[PDB]
Amino acid sequence: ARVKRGVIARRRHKKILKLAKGYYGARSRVFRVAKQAVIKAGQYAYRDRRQRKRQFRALWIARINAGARQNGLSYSRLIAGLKKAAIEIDRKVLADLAVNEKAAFTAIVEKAKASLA
Amino acid sequence: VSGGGKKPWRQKGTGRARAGTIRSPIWRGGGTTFAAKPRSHEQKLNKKMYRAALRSILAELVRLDRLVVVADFAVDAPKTKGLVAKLDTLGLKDVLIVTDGVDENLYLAARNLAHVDVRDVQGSDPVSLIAYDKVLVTVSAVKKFEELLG
RNA sequence: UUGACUGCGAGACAGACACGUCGAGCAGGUACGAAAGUAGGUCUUAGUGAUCCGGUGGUUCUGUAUGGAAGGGCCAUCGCU
RNA sequence: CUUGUCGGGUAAGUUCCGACCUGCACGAAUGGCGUAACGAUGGCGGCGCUGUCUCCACCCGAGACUCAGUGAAAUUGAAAUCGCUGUGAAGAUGCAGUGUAUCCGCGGCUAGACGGAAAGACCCCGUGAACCUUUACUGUAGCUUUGCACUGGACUUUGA
RNA sequence: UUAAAAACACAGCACUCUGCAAACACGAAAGUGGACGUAUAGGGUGUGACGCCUGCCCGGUGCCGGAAGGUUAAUUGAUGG
RNA sequence: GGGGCUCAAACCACACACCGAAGCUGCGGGUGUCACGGUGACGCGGUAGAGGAGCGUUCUGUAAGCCUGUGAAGGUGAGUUGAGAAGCUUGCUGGAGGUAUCAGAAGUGCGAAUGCUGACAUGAGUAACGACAAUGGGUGUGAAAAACACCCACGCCGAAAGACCAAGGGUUCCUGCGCAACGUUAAUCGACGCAGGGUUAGUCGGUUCCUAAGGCGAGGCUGAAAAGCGUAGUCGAU
RNA sequence: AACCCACUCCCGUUGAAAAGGUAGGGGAUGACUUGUGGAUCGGAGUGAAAGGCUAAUCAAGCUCGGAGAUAGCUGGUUCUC
RNA sequence: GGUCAAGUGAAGAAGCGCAUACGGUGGAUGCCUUGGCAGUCAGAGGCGAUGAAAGACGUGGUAGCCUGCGAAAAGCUUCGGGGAGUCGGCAAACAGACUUUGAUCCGGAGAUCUCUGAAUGGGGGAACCCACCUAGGAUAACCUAGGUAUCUUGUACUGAAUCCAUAGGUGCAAGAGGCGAACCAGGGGAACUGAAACAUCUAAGUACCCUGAGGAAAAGAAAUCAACCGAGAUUCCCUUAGUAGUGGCGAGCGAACGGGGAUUAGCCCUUAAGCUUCAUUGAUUUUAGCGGAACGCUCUGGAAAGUGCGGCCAUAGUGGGUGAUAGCCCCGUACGCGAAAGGAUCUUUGAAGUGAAAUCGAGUAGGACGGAGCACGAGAAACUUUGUCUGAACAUGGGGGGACCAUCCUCCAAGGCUAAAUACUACUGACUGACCGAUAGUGAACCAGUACCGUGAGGGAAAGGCGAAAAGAACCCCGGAGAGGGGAGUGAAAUAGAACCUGAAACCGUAUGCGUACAAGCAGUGGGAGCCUACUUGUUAGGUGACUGCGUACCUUUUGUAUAAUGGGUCAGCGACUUAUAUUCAGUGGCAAGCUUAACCGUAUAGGGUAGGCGUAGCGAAAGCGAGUCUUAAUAGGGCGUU
Ligand SMILES: [Mg+2]
Ligand SMILES: [Mg+2]
Ligand SMILES: [Mg+2]
Ligand SMILES: [Mg+2]
Ligand SMILES: [Mg+2]
Ligand SMILES: [Mg+2]
Ligand SMILES: [Mg+2]
Ligand SMILES: [Mg+2]
Ligand SMILES: [Mg+2]
Ligand SMILES: [Mg+2]
Ligand SMILES: [Mg+2]
Ligand SMILES: [Mg+2]
Ligand SMILES: [Mg+2]
Ligand SMILES: [Mg+2]
Ligand SMILES: [Mg+2]
Ligand SMILES: [Mg+2]
Ligand SMILES: [Mg+2]
Ligand SMILES: [Mg+2]
Ligand SMILES: [Mg+2]
Ligand SMILES: [Mg+2]
Ligand SMILES: [Mg+2]
Ligand SMILES: [Mg+2]
Ligand SMILES: [Mg+2]
Ligand SMILES: [Mg+2]
Ligand SMILES: [Mg+2]
Ligand SMILES: [Mg+2]
Ligand SMILES: [Mg+2]
Ligand SMILES: [Mg+2]
Ligand SMILES: [Mg+2]
Ligand SMILES: [Mg+2]
Ligand SMILES: [Mg+2]
Ligand SMILES: [Mg+2]
Ligand SMILES: [Mg+2]
Ligand SMILES: [Mg+2]
Ligand SMILES: [Mg+2]
Ligand SMILES: [Mg+2]
Ligand SMILES: [Mg+2]
Ligand SMILES: [Mg+2]
Ligand SMILES: [Mg+2]
Ligand SMILES: [Mg+2]
Ligand SMILES: [Mg+2]
Ligand SMILES: [Mg+2]
Ligand SMILES: [Mg+2]
Ligand SMILES: [Mg+2]
Ligand SMILES: [Mg+2]
Ligand SMILES: [Mg+2]
Ligand SMILES: [Mg+2]
Ligand SMILES: [Mg+2]
Ligand SMILES: [Mg+2]
Ligand SMILES: [Mg+2]
Ligand SMILES: [Mg+2]
Ligand SMILES: [Mg+2]
Ligand SMILES: [Mg+2]
Ligand SMILES: [Mg+2]
Ligand SMILES: [Mg+2]
Ligand SMILES: [Mg+2]
Ligand SMILES: [Mg+2]
Ligand SMILES: [Mg+2]
Ligand SMILES: [Mg+2]
Ligand SMILES: [Mg+2]
Ligand SMILES: [Mg+2]
Ligand SMILES: [Mg+2]
Ligand SMILES: [Mg+2]
Ligand SMILES: [Mg+2]
Ligand SMILES: [Mg+2]
Ligand SMILES: [Mg+2]
Ligand SMILES: [Mg+2]
Ligand SMILES: [Mg+2]
Ligand SMILES: [Mg+2]
Ligand SMILES: [Mg+2]
Ligand SMILES: [Mg+2]
Ligand SMILES: [Mg+2]
Ligand SMILES: [Mg+2]
Ligand SMILES: [Mg+2]
Ligand SMILES: [Mg+2]
Ligand SMILES: [Mg+2]
Ligand SMILES: [Mg+2]
Ligand SMILES: [Mg+2]
Ligand SMILES: [Mg+2]
Ligand SMILES: [Mg+2]
Ligand SMILES: [Mg+2]
Ligand SMILES: [Mg+2]
Ligand SMILES: [Mg+2]
Ligand SMILES: [Mg+2]
Ligand SMILES: [Mg+2]
Ligand SMILES: [Mg+2]
Ligand SMILES: [Mg+2]
Ligand SMILES: [Mg+2]
Ligand SMILES: [Mg+2]
Ligand SMILES: [Mg+2]
Ligand SMILES: [Mg+2]
Ligand SMILES: [Mg+2]
Ligand SMILES: [Mg+2]
Ligand SMILES: [Mg+2]
Ligand SMILES: [Mg+2]
Ligand SMILES: [Mg+2]
Ligand SMILES: [Mg+2]
Ligand SMILES: [Mg+2]
Ligand SMILES: [Mg+2]
Ligand SMILES: [Mg+2]
Ligand SMILES: [Mg+2]
Ligand SMILES: [Mg+2]
Ligand SMILES: [Mg+2]
Ligand SMILES: [Mg+2]
Ligand SMILES: [Mg+2]
Ligand SMILES: [Mg+2]
Ligand SMILES: [Mg+2]
Ligand SMILES: [Mg+2]
Ligand SMILES: [Mg+2]
Ligand SMILES: [Mg+2]
Ligand SMILES: [Mg+2]
Ligand SMILES: [Mg+2]
Ligand SMILES: [Mg+2]
Ligand SMILES: [Mg+2]
Ligand SMILES: [Mg+2]
Ligand SMILES: [Mg+2]
Ligand SMILES: [Mg+2]
Ligand SMILES: [Mg+2]
Ligand SMILES: [Mg+2]
Ligand SMILES: [Mg+2]
Ligand SMILES: [Mg+2]
Ligand SMILES: [Mg+2]
Ligand SMILES: [Mg+2]
Ligand SMILES: [Mg+2]
Ligand SMILES: [Mg+2]
Ligand SMILES: [Mg+2]
Ligand SMILES: [Mg+2]
Ligand SMILES: [Mg+2]
Ligand SMILES: [Mg+2]
Ligand SMILES: [Mg+2]
Ligand SMILES: [Mg+2]
Ligand SMILES: [Mg+2]
Ligand SMILES: [Mg+2]
Ligand SMILES: [Mg+2]
Ligand SMILES: [Mg+2]
Ligand SMILES: [Mg+2]
Ligand SMILES: [Mg+2]
Ligand SMILES: [Mg+2]
Ligand SMILES: [Mg+2]
Ligand SMILES: [Mg+2]
Ligand SMILES: [Mg+2]
Ligand SMILES: [Mg+2]
Ligand SMILES: [Mg+2]
Ligand SMILES: [Mg+2]
Ligand SMILES: [Mg+2]
Ligand SMILES: [Mg+2]
Ligand SMILES: [Mg+2]
Ligand SMILES: [Mg+2]
Ligand SMILES: [Mg+2]
Ligand SMILES: [Mg+2]
Ligand SMILES: [Mg+2]
Ligand SMILES: [Mg+2]
Ligand SMILES: [Mg+2]
Ligand SMILES: [Mg+2]
Ligand SMILES: [Mg+2]
Ligand SMILES: [Mg+2]
Ligand SMILES: [Mg+2]
Ligand SMILES: [Mg+2]
Ligand SMILES: [Mg+2]
Ligand SMILES: [Mg+2]
Ligand SMILES: [Mg+2]
Ligand SMILES: [Mg+2]
Ligand SMILES: [Mg+2]
Ligand SMILES: [Mg+2]
Ligand SMILES: [Mg+2]
Ligand SMILES: [Mg+2]
Ligand SMILES: [Mg+2]
Ligand SMILES: [Mg+2]
Ligand SMILES: [Mg+2]
Ligand SMILES: [Mg+2]
Ligand SMILES: [Mg+2]
Ligand SMILES: [Mg+2]
Ligand SMILES: [Mg+2]
Ligand SMILES: [Mg+2]
Ligand SMILES: [Mg+2]
Ligand SMILES: [Mg+2]
Ligand SMILES: [Mg+2]
Repeated sequence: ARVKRGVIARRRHKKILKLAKGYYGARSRVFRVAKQAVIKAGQYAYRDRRQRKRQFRALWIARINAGARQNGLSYSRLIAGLKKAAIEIDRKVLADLAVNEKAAFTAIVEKAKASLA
Repeated sequence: VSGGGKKPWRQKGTGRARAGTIRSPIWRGGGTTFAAKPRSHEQKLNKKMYRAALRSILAELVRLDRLVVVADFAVDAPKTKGLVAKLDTLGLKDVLIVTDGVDENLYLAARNLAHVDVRDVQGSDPVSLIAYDKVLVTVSAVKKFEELLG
């Protein structure tokens, strides 16, 4: 029972080269280079699912700082006053009101400021 | 494999991978690394461990209603047409016929018949009794199975 | 005066193995002491070399048809900077 | 030791020539000391001659360069392939900070890519290999001693 | 096919072996070369035209000679066990 | 680390706030062990290595079955399903075979071994085009002349770069027709392709006659065997 | 001079050439050069001796066998959870 | 509406990137097969001086090469078969013919049979040169047909030294010589390797060289083993048993007795079985052939064997191929028949030879020295054999029983011949395969031991596929009376067009969309505007990715690699834990104080065969004793074992 490798081997190279679509030069059209490129791409994707959560919180905090200082307060004092009063709204929702619902953001900063924090 | 006696090139200096013979398993026309030789795929099965499977097979034919028992089974003169007609009265198409002795007339008929086999009590193997859709035995063949299988 | 005894030996210490160390107590016969008793070398820790092979003293073992012998086994003991 | 010391040759001589004897460690057929002629032999010094040089200049042919035709090679993980100062498998185009910088050829030069070429030849290791040596071990061809055989007669000396 | 030389050869010198079926060499052997030669010849070794010369040591190792005496092989087989 | 920093953005004390990880919590999933009869609690980084469970490929049985010219295997896209190896459905191409399920056997899964074979890149339209005796016109032929043919005129060898024997080679010799490949460029030309033709001996050279070195060698002598040496003889030119 | 050789410089080193070329250089009646035929070879031959030469291969030629010699040494070793 | 100033900044690509669509190169993949590989059952086991194996040259209507033939040359003569086409293949055309008065074709027998080659009349550089003798025929410068090697054996004639006769010399008869893959019996005889070095030892009496014989060979009928009971020639298989032994007592080597089988057989020296060759009695095979059953309609289709419906044959139903898948279309198949003439085997019964050595075994048995063989390496070393040297007895005698002696037992050496069971396959036929399917399988599917390489011995490739059928593209146009194309035609299909099935990847192009000329690095990943396309007209799908956070390949080897440490230019195909025999443990089964067979029979996976192996009892070095036993003076103690 002699087994030939032709059909299975070709069907396995084509799976890798389909994931390397859009890469530059030999990274999309030769298997040896493309196999390494696909592994590295998956390595970055696993790592960058952690970093997406970090990058967005750093952007919400930056926008809340910009919108709190327009009402006369800093970010670190606004967060201390929200905890002091009762408010437990996300930073994602807080940064959304800063850009879109500017009148509702002022009432929150004024409520946090009445807690003297 | 024929040929391949001397080194293709010298050990050092040529800038090529080391070679010792042109008929090496790595090369194109070279030999097979673990080439086969003729051998026997014969196992050992105990005498009593073979008879217990016959008992187990025969008991399952009765439970599954594949075993048919008749009082003698014979045909006169070797004719496939004559044997085909007699099996239709019993309603059997794919049948294994087991008898105490395979008569010459019964053997000559059913030889060219497609889904019918005629065997002997000691000629009936484990595979045939599972393969055919029905097994038709005679009373003499039944009294011989109990002798051999206890 | 010969206990620098013979057969053992509960139990331990050490320790990869092969080796090594201590030892109450029992049986045989002893030596000193009136006796209880002490004695299985020396105050203790170095002074040593496996197996194979060959030699010597014993032996209710074996011994190529049988009776013996040769040879072999067992116990003791000699030959290695 | 040592470029020993003295003399000659040069403006200046670790080389050269002549001596001294303190011969690390000359020496008499593995010959000692000389020697005419000879040497594509080693060292030193002169005359002539000169682009060897100060210090290069001009000129003539064949390439290099451009056009038409034919058409290789070693090499090559992939490249969107800068400098500096640090860091770091301890000498970075690729890391960090920083500075510079539009995109692409052609003619030239070789500072780097620890550039290409040859599984380092130097060094060590392997209870690796070859060949060579001998008063290493064990053998052995050849040469040689004696017994028996082929192989006999007689006389004499001489021991049991 | 990176070394042409001071390296090799050389004429000359010396030592030593060889009496002819020579020494010596190639050959399991027959045989062949030496040589259809015969010590003014043949082989081996060292030195290296020519000139003047070539000193001392025979303890070591080799070679040559001697044969008295010690050891000393196969062989033989007294005696004892 | 840089910009820059002097009642600091430095240092020394104290205070409160905030940022900050794959750590902890929240929400939704998957798994291992143990306990109880699907719930609980407590785990789930990993090389050498041990243990457990699977996917896919070729062949045999199931299978004289089932699918298939109203289109098999194979190739090429799209969609979709699982934790993964992978599965499934379809458009186009192709034109005749394939193998559900459960078992049984393995030439059973490649990126590396300065791996083997074939194909194709980079260097790159880059080096080079093989003695620096040397070429310039005119005409002809031709699809097309620097190179072919002829003419006029220059150069080079001439103890050869001219003639002739021998060895070696073997049709390369001449003619007609050709230019794909070969010719380091083109070619109408050729030691190139196709087809014909061409070599005439008493005196030339062999053979025949004779021998050298040497070979072989009846008988013969020697040697485990194969064989060695050698006499008569008979081969062997230079 | 021819012929045989190979002392120097340069070029060439992917060469016109797996050892050449242009300039110079040595011997050139002899221990000369050369054609044809023949003899000696693998632990063997031959060597005015360099461990040189024996078909671009020599501190033991090439070829085929023992043979897939041995390699405590480098390299490689292919699907999933 | 102007002028000025400031701010802002679309489009415009020499060329590149990604995606997509079409191509080109290339030859993978799939399917296929006239070629290979491994078995089983038979055959017959040789060919050659009557010239072999292996060749050179020739031979055809037309050039070459294969295949046959041999100057009578793809053939000549005879028998036997058959029953209409034929003049071999690559490989076609044009021609000439052959014949139902029996051709091509197949089988038996005959004739011819060049040159080389053991090569054999003598020489030679294989395929060449030169001769002599006898008989017959021509007259010129020959022709035809036979002979002429060497050695051995036999026979006849003859005749040296030398008298006789010996050597020697000629003439006749018979035989031999060379080739062949293996098997057999002998002569000579390694080393690598292992012993983790290496000498004894091993590898191994293997590899290799040489000499003989046969279809088989060899060996074979007790001067053999056993053990006081017996067996009964040789050969081969399974056990005893990896035991007894042997061994630098290391690595290793390794029996026999006793059992179970296959085969069955002995006969002579007071002359036998047997074997060989001729002549006859019958039988059976082999070399070629002959007969050999049963189907229609319909649908799709280029073409049915496929669909749907209904039948028939069966001692013949999973054969090959016919335009897609056929028991009933063809060739076959099961089953019956068949030989002018050759070969072979077995059978009678006759002759001849041989067996054959004469007469029961003398330089023999035994011994000493040095070696070989026995599983046994000097060891207490028996037995066989012999290179050197010696040397008996005569059945009231001699040989063995593992140093040696005594007693018993058992045989009769120094003379022969014998089948079967066993070994092998270069060669021929049939069948088979959980073998390969063109980088595989033989090196070789194809004009392969070729091309090519080497002075030679020797080494040694690559290279398959149009279509069902050549129906292989008439004719027109461009082009050099080209190469190559554009139409037209054939075909079911020419993007099936001869470099022809399918036709992947690397690699090279054309077209469209988006991006790219102030920008620094493993080229991705997370976020993300703008543009383009499609349509479900924006919480959609697809293509690009300005700008921005993070981010120094993979393998190996290492304490540690982005490492400037190794390896890889890329793609496609291939490429490394296997198999056999002995075992131990685990899982899963059958039997169970028992379990299981091996060789071998066999109706052949059944059934038989329980020789043997393991278990049910241990202790001791052993004799031995035994739920105990060993040590010991010891029933004490202790070791091992026991429900
Ligand atoms: Mg992209
Ligand atoms: Mg692509
Ligand atoms: Mg070889
Ligand atoms: Mg070899
Ligand atoms: Mg290299
Ligand atoms: Mg192969
Ligand atoms: Mg059985
Ligand atoms: Mg049937
Ligand atoms: Mg302890
Ligand atoms: Mg007292
Ligand atoms: Mg007392
Ligand atoms: Mg020892
Ligand atoms: Mg005895
Ligand atoms: Mg004794
Ligand atoms: Mg000095
Ligand atoms: Mg001085
Ligand atoms: Mg001075
Ligand atoms: Mg000077
Ligand atoms: Mg002197
Ligand atoms: Mg001296
Ligand atoms: Mg002097
Ligand atoms: Mg000279
Ligand atoms: Mg001088
Ligand atoms: Mg000067
Ligand atoms: Mg150009
Ligand atoms: Mg740059
Ligand atoms: Mg540093
Ligand atoms: Mg640095
Ligand atoms: Mg980087
Ligand atoms: Mg950086
Ligand atoms: Mg970093
Ligand atoms: Mg440049
Ligand atoms: Mg330069
Ligand atoms: Mg450079
Ligand atoms: Mg380098
Ligand atoms: Mg290497
Ligand atoms: Mg190295
Ligand atoms: Mg060295
Ligand atoms: Mg050592
Ligand atoms: Mg070591
Ligand atoms: Mg010279
Ligand atoms: Mg020189
Ligand atoms: Mg010299
Ligand atoms: Mg002399
Ligand atoms: Mg000298
Ligand atoms: Mg001198
Ligand atoms: Mg003296
Ligand atoms: Mg002396
Ligand atoms: Mg003397
Ligand atoms: Mg916080
Ligand atoms: Mg977090
Ligand atoms: Mg966590
Ligand atoms: Mg959870
Ligand atoms: Mg884990
Ligand atoms: Mg964890
Ligand atoms: Mg279709
Ligand atoms: Mg398939
Ligand atoms: Mg698909
Ligand atoms: Mg398809
Ligand atoms: Mg088919
Ligand atoms: Mg299946
Ligand atoms: Mg494989
Ligand atoms: Mg790999
Ligand atoms: Mg690959
Ligand atoms: Mg890998
Ligand atoms: Mg390479
Ligand atoms: Mg590779
Ligand atoms: Mg180009
Ligand atoms: Mg360049
Ligand atoms: Mg250039
Ligand atoms: Mg140029
Ligand atoms: Mg030129
Ligand atoms: Mg040139
Ligand atoms: Mg030229
Ligand atoms: Mg012209
Ligand atoms: Mg010209
Ligand atoms: Mg002139
Ligand atoms: Mg000629
Ligand atoms: Mg030629
Ligand atoms: Mg011509
Ligand atoms: Mg012409
Ligand atoms: Mg042209
Ligand atoms: Mg041309
Ligand atoms: Mg021509
Ligand atoms: Mg002669
Ligand atoms: Mg001779
Ligand atoms: Mg002779
Ligand atoms: Mg002559
Ligand atoms: Mg002549
Ligand atoms: Mg010449
Ligand atoms: Mg010059
Ligand atoms: Mg010159
Ligand atoms: Mg000259
Ligand atoms: Mg001179
Ligand atoms: Mg001469
Ligand atoms: Mg020779
Ligand atoms: Mg040699
Ligand atoms: Mg030297
Ligand atoms: Mg050669
Ligand atoms: Mg040479
Ligand atoms: Mg071997
Ligand atoms: Mg090897
Ligand atoms: Mg390495
Ligand atoms: Mg633009
Ligand atoms: Mg472009
Ligand atoms: Mg057979
Ligand atoms: Mg036979
Ligand atoms: Mg032929
Ligand atoms: Mg004739
Ligand atoms: Mg006829
Ligand atoms: Mg002849
Ligand atoms: Mg002859
Ligand atoms: Mg004759
Ligand atoms: Mg002749
Ligand atoms: Mg013969
Ligand atoms: Mg050895
Ligand atoms: Mg060893
Ligand atoms: Mg070893
Ligand atoms: Mg060694
Ligand atoms: Mg041996
Ligand atoms: Mg022998
Ligand atoms: Mg025969
Ligand atoms: Mg015999
Ligand atoms: Mg016997
Ligand atoms: Mg008896
Ligand atoms: Mg008998
Ligand atoms: Mg029929
Ligand atoms: Mg069929
Ligand atoms: Mg078809
Ligand atoms: Mg059919
Ligand atoms: Mg029909
Ligand atoms: Mg007798
Ligand atoms: Mg006699
Ligand atoms: Mg004897
Ligand atoms: Mg002896
Ligand atoms: Mg012996
Ligand atoms: Mg011993
Ligand atoms: Mg004797
Ligand atoms: Mg005897
Ligand atoms: Mg005896
Ligand atoms: Mg005895
Ligand atoms: Mg006899
Ligand atoms: Mg066959
Ligand atoms: Mg293919
Ligand atoms: Mg092939
Ligand atoms: Mg091949
Ligand atoms: Mg040749
Ligand atoms: Mg049509
Ligand atoms: Mg197509
Ligand atoms: Mg097609
Ligand atoms: Mg193609
Ligand atoms: Mg087809
Ligand atoms: Mg095609
Ligand atoms: Mg492609
Ligand atoms: Mg392009
Ligand atoms: Mg474009
Ligand atoms: Mg700027
Ligand atoms: Mg830009
Ligand atoms: Mg850049
Ligand atoms: Mg995104
Ligand atoms: Mg989108
Ligand atoms: Mg991005
Ligand atoms: Mg980015
Ligand atoms: Mg970054
Ligand atoms: Mg390292
Ligand atoms: Mg290191
Ligand atoms: Mg790297
Ligand atoms: Mg790192
Ligand atoms: Mg690297
Ligand atoms: Mg780098
Ligand atoms: Mg390196
Ligand atoms: Mg390294
Ligand atoms: Mg690597
Ligand atoms: Mg590399
Ligand atoms: Mg069980
Ligand atoms: Mg006890
Ligand atoms: Mg106990």
